[PDB]
Amino acid sequence: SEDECFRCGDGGQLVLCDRKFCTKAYHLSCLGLGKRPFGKWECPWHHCDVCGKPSTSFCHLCPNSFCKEHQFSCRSYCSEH
Ligand code: NA
Ligand SMILES: [Zn+2]
Ligand SMILES: [Zn+2]
Ligand SMILES: [Zn+2]
Ligand SMILES: [Zn+2]
Repeated sequence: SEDECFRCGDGGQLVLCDRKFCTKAYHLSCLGLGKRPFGKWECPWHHCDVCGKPSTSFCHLCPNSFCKEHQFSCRSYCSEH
């Protein structure tokens, strides 16, 4: 479990991803949630930043990722870095 939000980089009160082997953690506000998830929750690294479909290409520095239809510099990283 990472100790800093994968979206914003800072620490504090973080929620953890339930996908198998995902160590990524997030603030609620950085995800657009007001309360902790109420069942199995998968974090945004796993789904396309455009359409929400399962992602195939992944930023290693933040949860931006894209599916085949919508997919970066070089580990690969997106614009924010
Ligand atoms: Na994503
Ligand atoms: Zn955050
Ligand atoms: Zn995850
Ligand atoms: Zn997509
Ligand atoms: Zn990124």
